[PDB]
Amino acid sequence: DLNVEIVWSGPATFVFTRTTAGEIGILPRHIPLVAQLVDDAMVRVEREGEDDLRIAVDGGFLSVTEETVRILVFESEIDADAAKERTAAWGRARLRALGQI
Amino acid sequence: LDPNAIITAGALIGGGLIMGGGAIGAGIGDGIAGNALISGIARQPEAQGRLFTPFFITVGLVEAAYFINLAFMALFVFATPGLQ
Amino acid sequence: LDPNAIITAGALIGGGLIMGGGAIGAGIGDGIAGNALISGIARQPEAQGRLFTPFFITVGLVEAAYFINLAFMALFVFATPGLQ
Amino acid sequence: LDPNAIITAGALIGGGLIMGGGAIGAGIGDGIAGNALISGIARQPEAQGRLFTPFFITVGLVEAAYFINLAFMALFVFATPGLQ
Amino acid sequence: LDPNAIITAGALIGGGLIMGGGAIGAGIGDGIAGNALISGIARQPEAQGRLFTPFFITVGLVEAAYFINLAFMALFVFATPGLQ
Amino acid sequence: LDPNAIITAGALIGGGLIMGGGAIGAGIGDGIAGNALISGIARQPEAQGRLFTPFFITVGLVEAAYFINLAFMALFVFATPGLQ
Amino acid sequence: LDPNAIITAGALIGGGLIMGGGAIGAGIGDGIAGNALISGIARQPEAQGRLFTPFFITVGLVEAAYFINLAFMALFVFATPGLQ
Amino acid sequence: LDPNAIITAGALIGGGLIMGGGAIGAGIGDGIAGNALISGIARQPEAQGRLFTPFFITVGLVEAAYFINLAFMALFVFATPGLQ
Amino acid sequence: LDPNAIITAGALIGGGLIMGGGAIGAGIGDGIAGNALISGIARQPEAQGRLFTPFFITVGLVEAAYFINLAFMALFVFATPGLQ
Amino acid sequence: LDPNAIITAGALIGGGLIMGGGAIGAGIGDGIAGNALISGIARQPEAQGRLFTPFFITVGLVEAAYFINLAFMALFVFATPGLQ
Amino acid sequence: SNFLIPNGTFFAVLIIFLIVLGVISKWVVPPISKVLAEREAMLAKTAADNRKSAEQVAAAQAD
Amino acid sequence: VKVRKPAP
Amino acid sequence: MSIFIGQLIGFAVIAFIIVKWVVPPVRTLMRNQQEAVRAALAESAEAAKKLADADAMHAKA
Amino acid sequence: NMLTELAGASALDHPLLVEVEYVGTLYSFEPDPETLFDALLP
Amino acid sequence: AIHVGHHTLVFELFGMTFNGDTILATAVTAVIVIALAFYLRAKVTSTGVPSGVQLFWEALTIQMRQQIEGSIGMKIAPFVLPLSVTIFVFILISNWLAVLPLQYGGADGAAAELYKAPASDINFVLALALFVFVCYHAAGIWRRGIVGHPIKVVKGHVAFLAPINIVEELAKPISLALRLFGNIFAGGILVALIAMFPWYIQWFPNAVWKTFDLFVGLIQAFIFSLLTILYFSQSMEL
Repeated sequence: DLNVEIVWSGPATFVFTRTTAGEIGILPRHIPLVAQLVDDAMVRVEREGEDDLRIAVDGGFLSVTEETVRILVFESEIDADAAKERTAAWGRARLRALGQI
Repeated sequence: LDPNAIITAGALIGGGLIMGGGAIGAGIGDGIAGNALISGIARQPEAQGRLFTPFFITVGLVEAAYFINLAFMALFVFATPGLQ
Repeated sequence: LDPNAIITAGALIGGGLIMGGGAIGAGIGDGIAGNALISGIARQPEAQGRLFTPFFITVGLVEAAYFINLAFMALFVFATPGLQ
Repeated sequence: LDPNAIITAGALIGGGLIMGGGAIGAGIGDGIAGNALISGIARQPEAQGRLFTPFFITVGLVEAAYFINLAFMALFVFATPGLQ
Repeated sequence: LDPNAIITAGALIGGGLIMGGGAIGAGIGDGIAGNALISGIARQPEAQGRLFTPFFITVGLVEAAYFINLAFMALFVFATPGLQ
Repeated sequence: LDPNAIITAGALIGGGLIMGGGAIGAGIGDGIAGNALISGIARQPEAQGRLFTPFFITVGLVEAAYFINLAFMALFVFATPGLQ
Repeated sequence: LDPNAIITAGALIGGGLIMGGGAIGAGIGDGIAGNALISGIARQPEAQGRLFTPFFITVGLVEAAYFINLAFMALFVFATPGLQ
Repeated sequence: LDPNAIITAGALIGGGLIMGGGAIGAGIGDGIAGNALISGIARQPEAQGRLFTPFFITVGLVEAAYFINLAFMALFVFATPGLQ
Repeated sequence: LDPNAIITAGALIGGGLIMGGGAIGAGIGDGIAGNALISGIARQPEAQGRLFTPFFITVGLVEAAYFINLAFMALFVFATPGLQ
Repeated sequence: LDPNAIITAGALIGGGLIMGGGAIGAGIGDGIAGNALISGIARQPEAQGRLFTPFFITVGLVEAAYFINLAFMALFVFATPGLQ
Repeated sequence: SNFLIPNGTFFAVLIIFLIVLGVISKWVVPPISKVLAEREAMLAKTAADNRKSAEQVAAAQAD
Repeated sequence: VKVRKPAP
Repeated sequence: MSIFIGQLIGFAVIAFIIVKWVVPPVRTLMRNQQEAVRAALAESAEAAKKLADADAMHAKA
Repeated sequence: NMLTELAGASALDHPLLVEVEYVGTLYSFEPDPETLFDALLP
Repeated sequence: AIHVGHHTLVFELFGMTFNGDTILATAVTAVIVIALAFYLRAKVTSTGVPSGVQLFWEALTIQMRQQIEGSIGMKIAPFVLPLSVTIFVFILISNWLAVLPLQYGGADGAAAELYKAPASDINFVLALALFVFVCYHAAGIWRRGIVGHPIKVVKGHVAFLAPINIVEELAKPISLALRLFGNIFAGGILVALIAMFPWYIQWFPNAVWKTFDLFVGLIQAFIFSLLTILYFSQSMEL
């Protein structure tokens, strides 16, 4: 497992997101990395036998270290009705997080 | 010795060269274009539909040469120029 | 000597060239496409599924050349055109 | 052996080499240029309109090198130089 | 000039060409796929396992062609088409 | 056997080799340079104006190598050295 | 002309082609795999231990093909099929 | 027949091979070096002055080989070793 | 016509093919390995020493084949198999 | 027919093959190494001198093969092994 | 003789293919499309029923 | 802006 | 007949490989899909029952 | 921290940047480090 | 003795030759496909647990519908789905029926196959490829009109490359056929070549090649289906 820290924090098994270069998935021993999340980036965290956390992010920055994955920015606290330039990006972020896409 | 035999052997060798060169070119070019397409899809899932339009354009050109070669190869082995 | 012997030797050499070119093209194109696929999977493992579709679109577009060559190669060696 | 037959066989082999080389060059160069175009469109979806200009220039060179060869092959095969 | 001698010489040359092309294609394709595999394992060591799924598929599509050439080279040098 | 026939066949084969190699080099080099140009323009559109300077140099160093060979093929085919 | 002489010349040419193709494939594939390994080690000094397992596999697949060619080349030049 | 005919045909074929290899190498190497130069200038416009010195070191090497080949080809075709 | 003359011509052509393929493979593989080494040293100043470990392996694999081929070329050209 | 003529033609073809392969390898390997050098200097201007240490090594190795081929080509064309 | 030359078999094979296509068009794909559409509609109805139960269990207490 | 490199 | 015997042995090997390493995984996928659709059907039935119960409770209240 | 790592790898020519301080396995930057530095320094 | 070609059961009719072996193989494949289809028609259930045959058929339909949706709207081209699925199943069954042990010795030392994959015959591949060719060209005629369609295919995505475009349009059918042909034709030879080994050595290479040929046939059916769908999409746009 790898310690994910959204700045939520805790162990996880997989971390999916979408940077400027493209979609990236991080596993426990990924190489050190520094990337910029896309404007409407969505971060999915898969834990050992728990529901995946689908966080919406604005102006994020991913940093993978030998120990932890730190995201420098949830679907439960998002309303679809209000979710439907940067304003468009944030709306798209909520849409992606919810699952409407 | 039959002149037609020599001409036909030369035509067969030339057609083989044409088709082998076309094969190399088509295979490597298509592999390269497909590598580009696969990377683009892996990095931008929604980009797939947008990527086919340029991709196949490339393939078109890459295919053209090959089949053009094929055509000439036929002319070498089925209607051999200079054959008596 | 026998015209058919010369023609058959030429046909064998031409078919060898055809198959050599086809093998080079197929091997290198398949390697490049597999490189794209493997890099895409390593970058983001869960994309594997959606990558297998374009990959086989690439592989086919490559393999065609090779196998097309193969067909013609058979035509060279098994039913030699212009074999007196 | 009729000298014309030897000259024609040599011309056919030479033209086959010409077209094989042209096919290899055209296929691989077009594949590489198309890889560049596809990657650019993948990273910059709005860049398509501006990319087609340089891309074709590349093709305009590659294809040229191919078609020039296609011309000379014809000269080799249809009007064979030195054909006594 | 026993015709079978010319047939066998041409068949040996064709088989040599077939193996040359097959070896080039197999070696380069395997090297490229291995480059992708090594880069992926370096980037994501924990994805190693599943990364073998595409790699072998690529190695399946490359080596196959090689051995296919093998099957056709043996033919050329053991059951020569058109042999007299 | 007319010596001029053998010499002309050899000259045609040599010229075919010359132009095949020239076409391979020109096509692949132009493709690679165009790939660099296309990627550079895609990354930053404003770079276009300044990018055509090195590009034309690269193509200049590629096409030249082609055209020289082309000229030499003429020597081989039209005024064959040592034609006897 | 001794049939064995022509057959042996063809066998030597075929074995030369076999080694040429094997050499090209082995050298280029090993170079590419080593490029991947060197890049991986440069990025991670401690990844070396885990990077030899895939690298060797790649070197296992490439070299094997080359060595297979070697065997057949011996067969071509030491127990020539079709010799008499 | 005249031995000079066979020797001259062989020399022409060898010179054609030399030019084919030289052109392939020169074109592809110049393309690769120019790709590096174009990418470097695109990323760092100010680097245009600094990048030329390595580039000319690369091209200078590449062209060297090509021109050396040319010299030897001039030896093969105009003053054929072993001519008689 | 002396049979040994034909056998020696075939052996010379085969050895030339052996050395040409070996040279292509060695040159391109060393170029690729050196590209990796130069990039790695550029990215990390202190990495130089350690990087020479995998590098020497890659070159060791690339040169081995080459030199092995060289050996066999000698066998072709100095102790010709099947030569009477 | 003079056997020395056949041997000389074979030696000329073999030497042409050797030089063609050597030139291809040298050109492409030097291009790749120079691409690495130019890229490294573009990223790290401070490394303008450092990178020349590995670079030469790489070039050395590449050039080595080339010149070795050249040497053997001389032995092929000037002191042909097998004249009789 | 050449195996690459077409034959009358080209017609015969075509005919067979055609009838197979007909079957697949008239007894495979329409039923399968209907089944898939019904399954998707059932999933949508399940979601709607869950939401309606959730809102009724609240409204009843409210009213 | 801290930089973890020696001064030039 | 000899080549027939060899080919039959080869086919036996093929069938052994298929049953050993191909049948189990595909059977597992078939079971997974069957159980997923069965669970969907059960979910729909229990959701209909839940809506009926909610309607009954609302009418009572 | 991330800014320090990007500054080390990236050329120090950002207009906003021009202060700078110097003190005595690498980090991979998914795009070029220059773009990340430009987008992060603000 | 390898006996390339040499179709058996050949018969004449209406002044045309017919390769009886390929007709029989195609008929067997069609019978298998129709039997599967009818076995489905008697087991389709939208309310119960689907049978394995229903799972297979619906997996094929879902994959092909997904491909169409990605390329061109289903409402735009509903007819493409049945064509793609039938092509896929036909080619897959034809290729996979060769795994069965129908190869024997013809008493001359040359192997003879009781069942040979029909795609190893130029007529079969030509039939499929030309039918698909006419189908998507007629679909393009309907979509863009009788006059517009040829104009658009000649112009292509970029008008000034009209010559190449023409070649491309001729390359689509041929590449569709020959590719498949080769893929199967190669097998039809390799097994025959493997027949020259003694049984105690023949068993192993034959097993390896047939196991790989299973994947080859699956991949070839998949590629043919996707390429047909994509050509339909290219021919039906704007």
